[PDB]
Amino acid sequence: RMYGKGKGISSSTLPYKRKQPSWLKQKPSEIEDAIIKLAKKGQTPSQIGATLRDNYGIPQVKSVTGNKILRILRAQGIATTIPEDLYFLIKKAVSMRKHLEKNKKDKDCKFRLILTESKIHRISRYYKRKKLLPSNWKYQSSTASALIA
Amino acid sequence: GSGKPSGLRAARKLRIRRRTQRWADKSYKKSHLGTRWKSNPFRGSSHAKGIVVEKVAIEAKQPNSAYRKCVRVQLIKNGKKITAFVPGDGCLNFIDENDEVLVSGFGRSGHSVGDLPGVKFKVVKVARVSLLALFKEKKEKPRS
Amino acid sequence: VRMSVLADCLKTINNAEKRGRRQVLIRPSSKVVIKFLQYMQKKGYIGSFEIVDDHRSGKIVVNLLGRINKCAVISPRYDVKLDEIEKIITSILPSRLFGHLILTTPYGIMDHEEARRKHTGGKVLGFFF
RNA sequence: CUUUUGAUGUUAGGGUAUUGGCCUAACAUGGCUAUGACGGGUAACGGGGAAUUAGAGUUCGAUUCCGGAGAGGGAGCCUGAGAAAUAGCUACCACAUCUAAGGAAGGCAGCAGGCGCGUAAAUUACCCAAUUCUAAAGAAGAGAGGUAGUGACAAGAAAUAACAAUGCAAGGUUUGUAUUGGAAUGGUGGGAAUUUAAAACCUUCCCAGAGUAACAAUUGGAGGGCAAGUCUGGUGCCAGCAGCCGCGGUAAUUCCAGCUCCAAUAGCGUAUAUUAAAAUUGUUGCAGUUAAAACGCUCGUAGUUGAAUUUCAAAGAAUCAUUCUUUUUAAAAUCCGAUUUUGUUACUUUGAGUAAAUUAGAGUGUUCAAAGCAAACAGUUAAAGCAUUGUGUUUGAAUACUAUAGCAUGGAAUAACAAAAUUGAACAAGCUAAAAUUUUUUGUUCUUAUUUUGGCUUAGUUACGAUUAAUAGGAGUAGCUUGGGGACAUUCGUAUUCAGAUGUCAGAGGUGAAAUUCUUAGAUUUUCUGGAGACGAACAACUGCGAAAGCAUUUGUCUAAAAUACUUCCAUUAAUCAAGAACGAAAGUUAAGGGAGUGAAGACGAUCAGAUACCGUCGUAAUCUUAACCAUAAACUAUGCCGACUAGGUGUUGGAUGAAGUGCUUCCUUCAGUACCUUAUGAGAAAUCAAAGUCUUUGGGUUCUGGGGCGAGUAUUCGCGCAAGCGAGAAAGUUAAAAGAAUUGACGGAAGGGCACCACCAGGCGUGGAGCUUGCGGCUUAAUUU
RNA sequence: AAAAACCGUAAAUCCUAUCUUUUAAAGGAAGGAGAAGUCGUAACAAGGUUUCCGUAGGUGAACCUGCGGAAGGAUCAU
RNA sequence: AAUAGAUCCGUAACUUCGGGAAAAGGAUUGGCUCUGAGGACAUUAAUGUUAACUCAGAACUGAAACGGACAAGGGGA
Repeated sequence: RMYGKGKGISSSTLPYKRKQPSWLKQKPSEIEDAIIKLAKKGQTPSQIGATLRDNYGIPQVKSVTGNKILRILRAQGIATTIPEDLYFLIKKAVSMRKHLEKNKKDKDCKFRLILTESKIHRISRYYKRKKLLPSNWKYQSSTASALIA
Repeated sequence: GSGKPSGLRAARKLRIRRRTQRWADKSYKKSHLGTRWKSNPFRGSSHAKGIVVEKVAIEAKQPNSAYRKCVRVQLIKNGKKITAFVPGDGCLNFIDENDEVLVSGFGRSGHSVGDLPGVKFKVVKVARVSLLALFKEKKEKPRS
Repeated sequence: VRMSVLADCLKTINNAEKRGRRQVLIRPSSKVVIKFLQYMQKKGYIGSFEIVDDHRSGKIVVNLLGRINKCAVISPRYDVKLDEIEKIITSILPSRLFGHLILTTPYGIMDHEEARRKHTGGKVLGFFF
């Protein structure tokens, strides 16, 4: 674990079978169409896959179609400009900063905000090392409130 | 781990750490601090010639009981006052009050030796005549 | 952070052998550890090991003959010229009649003796005896 | 830091032998730096090398050779191919010589030599014979250089005897051993040959030339370390010895001596420095719970380190039963079923350049050796070889090393970097712009165009093109999930205390006793009402949460975290981290408020010899809130963080799974916490430790800290702070122990047992009260012997 | 040829400033060593008030007291 | 009495960090002849018209003098 203690090994492990499940007679074209429609209606790719698994019964979209969900989302050109994890980290930091402004005596919230912004800076450094985030992107803490677009 | 970097490209840290830590033991500090020239009366010399100022008896430590016969020497190099132990049994009266004497270390570098407190030097010859050759047997000539 | 998978593999094998458990599971397999294991096998220090391939950088189960008494890695992988092979083996190996110091060389992974016999010492990997 | 005063660069020039901020002018604002710039120190000329080395290493290198620099300190200059020359010049500073006083002249860090300084270092010698340089170049010069002198700097060889007989001892007529008594031989003196520039030295030959072979070996020791005396005298805590432990006060194995013995030996001590010893500097290779040492905690940049994955393999000849050698098997360009290259670097392999001396090392009997680089062979004087008659012959002066960087080079492993999709290709066809070829107008000369190829646009075709999804990480989603996580507001409770009221009447508090104190104005006590500040018991745990500090009345809001579950997403985004940053008990500081209880200070009362203390009464600051500081605690599990592995059991906290007592509850499995017990052919010095294990069978990654004790966390400087102080942090001097764990004993105003009239209890008899005898002390004792 | 001037190279002297090293000093305040000195009893036993830490105040001295910690405690425990 | 304006340079202890400070302490300054920099306005990337005194630099010059009179801090421990 990045901060604090506790290994916490809880996770999800994919099955050995890498192919589409045999019972699934569904077609990749409508799978991608549904993913596009659902993203248009507006959800982050993680929860897109979540509702796809829960309500459409199509686990491991990579098995049904030979690529990843963010990959098709980008290929359609509608993927958001800020990755999911960075966006959620920014949102959390904005919320706790807003809370701190009213309650500046919350030393614990100050500490957690420092940790969150450290995570934001590390993650953004990685994302801009990749070409998928503009080089001048910095995340100054002032305009982050409206940075959520 | 081991407490030290083991990287193939971590020589700088190991070298810096050794360089800093070498200042911890007494031996290296003593032998590489420039203060020793300023401190010791010999300025790093093994021996030194000086002028006897006066003779003095010095108490031994508590477990022992003796009046060691030392002398006080004004060195010629710097005019520093030192105390030098006169070896031998009856050699104290065989040195004069203003005679020139050659003195050396007492065998433990800058440390006191034996029950004698604070004496780091011993005379080896007076009036260019060896105390050994002058006391152990009069095989050399007496005092000039 | 696992850093070196080979170090963990060799430590696990050494511990299992000292326990005398005749069969040991090495979780993070790799081609380097596979080559090291089959060199140990060719020199006869272990039995027939078997790699189980999931889609997750699979595991290895190795049969122990209770016959190796110390296998270990050398970290960092110092680069060794052909000249000081004899300088390092008298420091590492218990004797020069047995024991093997494993090198990675431009012509593959091999021990000190055949590294001598075909020249071109390389980087050091580990040892076993 | 540098940058006015050239610092970095551009442009132009000047200058130089040439390039260049080398300099000038204009312009620009650059250049270096925690990978340590700029400074400071060096008792620092660099290297070849030296000492010590098992391997690493550590220390030294003024000094044979190479390179640099200088000629008392600076500067300037002439000649010259070459000098910023110094036994060339000019000037200044400091020294200093002669002078008739007007003026002249100087530079030993060249060879000798002198003074001075010092612990510390040689002859005012001879010669150009060798090596070599200069010249008008055999022939002259050369304090270069060589020779000798002084020379225990070092280094090598090597005398101070050997032998025979009795006597003695040992042994089945063999060894050692006090007498004799003849040989051998140097040291030494002399002559000579020789050597040499001359001489000297060596070598050799001839005369003399050893018995106490007086032709005599010393230095340091004899308690241990450490080889060798409890032998004899002297001294008697003195003298002295002793590196350390120690010896010395009448038996001194230790001092001072004699004898003897030991060690080394023409050498042996001493002092200082250095190396090994020292795995006590630890890369190999230390230690950090308690011995010195894990930052209070977390974040975090530099640094260090980083999951897996892309070509695997198959077949054949040769020693012993194996080992060893060879061939091909995808795709694209090259050759009419065949001809042949297919990232970069680290790293590794080979070479080339590797000055000698030194080093390793081959050869070579300098009489050996240190050496040196020579030499060896037939030959009372000639055979042989070759030359078509004479001419010696055979040789050796090897080889390796010469960074880590640079040059070239084979390379399959291990490491990095490159290319790789909200896209990027390749091929084919048509289209467009240039080139090659050809033809060609035409009087030293003007067109043009045609066909093939390198590039642009445009339909179609490719196996067209994206590695897992880490018991790594992050994000997400779900739970009538969890929790004393945090902040704000809010609620309650009791006690205490204040005020009022209430009833009663002698005390009440407090102590081991007491006192101070309150009390007939009614204290303490009973009951009720209102206020105030504090705190949040019992539940409450070897329980929970938090990075640590820390966090327990109710409710609400805000906020975060963790575990669990997941066929959700991303795909290496990570670990640890100097600098830096956030938080950081209590006390303390600042300012407002609060102010019940407790209470550093203080005042009393006691105790005691004293009591400024422990005890009691009171009591200021503080404690509480708000807003700022401070940044420290035994901030402690005295145990840094991440990862892997290694064993059973008992629990317990929070989830998830499956089943069964009664929609409800227990058991099973599992994850994650959290303790405990046992066990270790695991560790440790041990206490002990499931980590403090997987460590001489030593290397998973990383950060910090320590190097005998005292001095000392002191002094001084810097940063921070309002201050208190905090962080960084010496040295001189002093010292042989300090320290850790455990064993036995002893002791305890420690606990638990047991025994005893030299203890008590039931008790009695007594002594000490009186007088007297007697012993001791003491009192003046020729003596009241002791 | 003297001589002079001007740029330049620039010794040397002086002033000022800073830095480095050495050193005097009334007085003050430490540390170490020595001796049978004086005063007390702080610690080691529950050391006779358990010891120790940080902080603050006080006192002839060791030391005492307040607040918050630790056991390295005299408790591994209804 | 001593400078004293302005420009350039340099500036300590101490400190309440604001100062001390014009600390202290240096250099220059005239005239003349020049050089460079700093703006505004119209025509089809380019050409003309025109203003302010303000700085910087260089030659030359003089009985080495130039804030030439006036005006105008003495500093430090």
